[PDB]
Amino acid sequence: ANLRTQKRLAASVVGVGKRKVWLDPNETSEIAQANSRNAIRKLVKNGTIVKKAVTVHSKSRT
Amino acid sequence: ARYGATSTNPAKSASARGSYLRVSFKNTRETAQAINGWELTKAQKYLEQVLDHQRAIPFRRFNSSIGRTAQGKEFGVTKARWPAKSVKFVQGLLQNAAANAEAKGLDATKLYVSHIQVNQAPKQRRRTYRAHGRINKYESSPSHIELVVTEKRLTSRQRGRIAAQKRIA
Amino acid sequence: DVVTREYTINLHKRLHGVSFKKRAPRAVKEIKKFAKLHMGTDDVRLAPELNQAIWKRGVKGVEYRLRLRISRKRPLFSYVEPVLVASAKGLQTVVVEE
Amino acid sequence: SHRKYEAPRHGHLGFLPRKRAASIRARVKAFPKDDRSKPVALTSFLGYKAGMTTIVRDLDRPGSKFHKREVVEAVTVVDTPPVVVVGVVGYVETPRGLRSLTTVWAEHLSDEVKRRFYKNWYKSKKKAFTKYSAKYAQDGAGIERELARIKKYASVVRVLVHTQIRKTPLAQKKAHLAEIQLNGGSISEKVDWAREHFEKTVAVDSVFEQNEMIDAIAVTKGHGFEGVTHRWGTKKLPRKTHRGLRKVACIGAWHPAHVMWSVARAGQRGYHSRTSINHKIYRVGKGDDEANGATSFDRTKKTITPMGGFVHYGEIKNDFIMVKGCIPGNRKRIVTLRKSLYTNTSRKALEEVSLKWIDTASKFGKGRFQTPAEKHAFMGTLKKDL
RNA sequence: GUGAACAGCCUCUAGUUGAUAGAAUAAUGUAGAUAAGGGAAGUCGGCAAAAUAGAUCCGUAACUUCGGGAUAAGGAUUGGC
RNA sequence: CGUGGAGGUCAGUGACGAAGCCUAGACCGUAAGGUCGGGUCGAACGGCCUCUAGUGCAGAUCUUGGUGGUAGUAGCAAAUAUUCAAAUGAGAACUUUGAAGACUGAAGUGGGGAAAGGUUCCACGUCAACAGCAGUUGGACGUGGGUUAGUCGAUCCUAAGA
RNA sequence: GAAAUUGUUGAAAGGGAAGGGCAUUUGAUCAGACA
Ligand SMILES: [Cl-]
Ligand SMILES: [Cl-]
Ligand SMILES: [Cl-]
Ligand SMILES: [Cl-]
Ligand SMILES: [Mg+2]
Ligand SMILES: [Mg+2]
Ligand SMILES: [Mg+2]
Ligand SMILES: [Mg+2]
Ligand SMILES: [Mg+2]
Ligand SMILES: [Mg+2]
Ligand SMILES: [Mg+2]
Ligand SMILES: [Mg+2]
Ligand SMILES: [Mg+2]
Ligand SMILES: [Mg+2]
Ligand SMILES: [Mg+2]
Ligand SMILES: [Mg+2]
Ligand SMILES: [Mg+2]
Ligand SMILES: [Mg+2]
Ligand SMILES: [Mg+2]
Ligand SMILES: [Mg+2]
Ligand SMILES: [Mg+2]
Ligand SMILES: [Mg+2]
Ligand SMILES: [Mg+2]
Ligand SMILES: [Mg+2]
Ligand SMILES: [Mg+2]
Ligand SMILES: [Mg+2]
Ligand SMILES: [Mg+2]
Ligand SMILES: [Mg+2]
Ligand SMILES: [Mg+2]
Ligand SMILES: [Mg+2]
Ligand SMILES: [Mg+2]
Ligand SMILES: [Mg+2]
Repeated sequence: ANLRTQKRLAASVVGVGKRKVWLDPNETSEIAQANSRNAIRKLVKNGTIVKKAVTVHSKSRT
Repeated sequence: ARYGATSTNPAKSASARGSYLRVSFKNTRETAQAINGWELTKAQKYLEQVLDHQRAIPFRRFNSSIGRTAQGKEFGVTKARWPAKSVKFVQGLLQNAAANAEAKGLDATKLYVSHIQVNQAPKQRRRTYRAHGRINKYESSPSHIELVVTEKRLTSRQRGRIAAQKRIA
Repeated sequence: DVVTREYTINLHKRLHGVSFKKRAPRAVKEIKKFAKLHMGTDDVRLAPELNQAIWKRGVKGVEYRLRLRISRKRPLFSYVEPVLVASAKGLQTVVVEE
Repeated sequence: SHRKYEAPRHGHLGFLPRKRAASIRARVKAFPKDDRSKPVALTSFLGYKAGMTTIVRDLDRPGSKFHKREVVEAVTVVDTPPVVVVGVVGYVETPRGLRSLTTVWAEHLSDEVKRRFYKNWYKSKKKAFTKYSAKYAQDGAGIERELARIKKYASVVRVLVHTQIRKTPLAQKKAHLAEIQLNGGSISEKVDWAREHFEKTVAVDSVFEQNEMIDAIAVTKGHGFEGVTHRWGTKKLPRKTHRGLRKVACIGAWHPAHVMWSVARAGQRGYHSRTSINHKIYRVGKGDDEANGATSFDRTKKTITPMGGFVHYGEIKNDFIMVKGCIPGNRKRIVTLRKSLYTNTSRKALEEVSLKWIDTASKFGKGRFQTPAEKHAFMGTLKKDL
């Protein structure tokens, strides 16, 4: 499959960069059918697509 | 189709060919000569060993400034290589020829490579860019491959001398 | 046959003098060569968890010793997994019961 | 026009070509002149280089500044297990040079020599010398007849010997076979001596002795392909030089229109046959003797082997020869020790040498202790032992 | 964040992970480096390289268009708690 | 002696094979050349007497086109760096997803525009050619979709000038 | 469907070029008269 377009849509719908988008590798068939933005929103709701946490930049030593 | 010069019975032979194949002509010629005259089963097993770098293809004509290996001792040379792309094209045609022989009804145990020939196909053109804004050619050398598998007065003085000897002993 | 054993591989002497940018990739190929010697299988598969352990300290920070769990499965192939231990020192080859 | 300034030529033209030696075992191309009024004895011996160490001794040299004073010298140790005689060979004189007439072998040969006759010993059926041993199955007519031919016609007699490499820490398992001339006695005496020593061993102390000058023949250490700067010692070109500076600038004049053989060129360095002469023997050790490395002044019980063993070689457990200076070849390499071809009396020979101390510190670093006992006394007790 | 600093060096957001590859480590190269003792003897020529280097304090000549020369030269100090 | 064309003639040769081409096969001539057999081929062509010329090539760093040796050779080495597994496929060092290791380090390898380009934007299908390795991928190939203004610009004003 | 150039098969020669002239040996091949 080719999920390049799904990751681009997921980043825009969620509101983060493509580096913070997680696609479930076990649900490739389901993700491949999500061609619209509404379908992407459903996959975010049920946890098939999730937002990844930001990398910590601690200022404790500062 | 018309093949090259052959001296085998057409009723005991099967043939295969491929045209305009984008594989090196020089590499393919060496590979074709390596199995010329061999049995079909031995040649097929030998080509598989070449892909695994167990045995090498000897280079005899187009071999200037190439490396030398110990695997050339089997064929009495020093320079040999492993042309994987040429081997795969030959393997396909050997498979097709064996299939054609089976359709005819030939005995696969007696099959040996009786004819194999590589010709130069028309070249394909590309460009390369050189220093000071010059253009040179950048071309391939395709091949035509074909092969055939086949089942395995006396004078009076002379007359007098001969007659004379007969009545003596 | 089907057998599982635990090994310790000395990567310190196998990466001696290797370029820094290639040490971690080189350790992957040494492990595949290591498994072929002990199991005789051309097909060697490494778990991604083992890959993380190799690359734990970057491209040039490969640990001196690793404890490996090598299993030969059904013609045959080897599967290499990491063994979670406090230290890899002083351990010898043992057979793991199935 | 003539060169502006005169300098000596770089290199020696008598060692050409600088090519790899034909065999790893260097050839003995000359033997000492035979004296028929002497008992039969060997003229050479085979051994393996182990390493180098340091000794201290008094200097006996009247008129010298360091007369009757201690000096420090470097020595080389050669591991020399006894060799086994396994045959004889006869040579006859011909207007075209010496020619081998016949070869007679011993009845029984060990697996060490038989390995020399194979390239795939683990696959062979070991049929070598099986039919030849049947020559002894009779009363011995075939062997005796061959021995009679050597006595009748041969003018030079040599014996075939091989090393007992299984006694060395080496991993080769394959013995080295070589020919050694026999000097002394008549041709009949040489043949009788060789026959009685079949399957027997000859020790090094029966060939050489203390304070004797010997020659070492071996192949030097190999270094592969080398440039002219280090292969021949030519001057490096200035830093400004384009296209490289480790070169010779001019390799010849316009005429003759050829590169001459006497111009330095890049190529193989090392792995050459060499023959170095005038090496004095400092000690002929015994393998079965404890305190090989002890002297009359040290008296400690220690072997010649340094702490931790000889680097890249191992331990010395057989007879050895200690020779002053350095020897061609590297460690583990087979070397040939040859008796001198002439009587030397330069007052450097004929000088009695008595060792006062032999270094046995570790050669794997900056060793500080001669023996493990000395190390324990200095350091005391460590956590490991308690 | 370090620091005088839009310097150099490390990181977050975001973006890439693209440039034919595999094996081996000869000579000669290109790029980056280190050298005992001597210290320009090298060379057309100190070319190249090395040495000096921030900040605080002390001290600073001939000459001069009195504005400079000047960071002249020449010395000391620097962490952590 | 040979070539293109022209007048006359041989009521000349020819699809039962003209012309051309190939032929270490044969014959004639000192030679330029001429004739025959065999193979290939498919529609026109020749002997003799005369007429006529854009009428004969080994070269001109000749013109155009085609093809070699060099040679599977020089080379495909700037911009720190890749690795494991799964999915897809005839086929994966290079496609997708996940995991890990890295870099640009806000005067960026980030986010927008002006000039210029003109559909390169997006989707589906697809790999002969192109991406100086590869390719299931693509700014490639085939077929379609997409740019919405009273307030953003043009339009209006004048500058050097025309 | 010519030549340069190339593959296969067949024949022959080859000690730092190859090619040529006169003469004959050997191999291969071939016409003419049987009056
Ligand atoms: Cl051009
Ligand atoms: Cl000389
Ligand atoms: Cl170098
Ligand atoms: Cl004529
Ligand atoms: Mg060459
Ligand atoms: Mg080359
Ligand atoms: Mg270019
Ligand atoms: Mg240009
Ligand atoms: Mg220059
Ligand atoms: Mg040492
Ligand atoms: Mg110095
Ligand atoms: Mg000077
Ligand atoms: Mg000078
Ligand atoms: Mg300078
Ligand atoms: Mg015709
Ligand atoms: Mg011809
Ligand atoms: Mg027609
Ligand atoms: Mg003209
Ligand atoms: Mg011409
Ligand atoms: Mg001319
Ligand atoms: Mg020209
Ligand atoms: Mg190359
Ligand atoms: Mg380059
Ligand atoms: Mg790069
Ligand atoms: Mg950087
Ligand atoms: Mg960084
Ligand atoms: Mg696009
Ligand atoms: Mg390509
Ligand atoms: Mg391709
Ligand atoms: Mg298109
Ligand atoms: Mg046609
Ligand atoms: Mg032709």
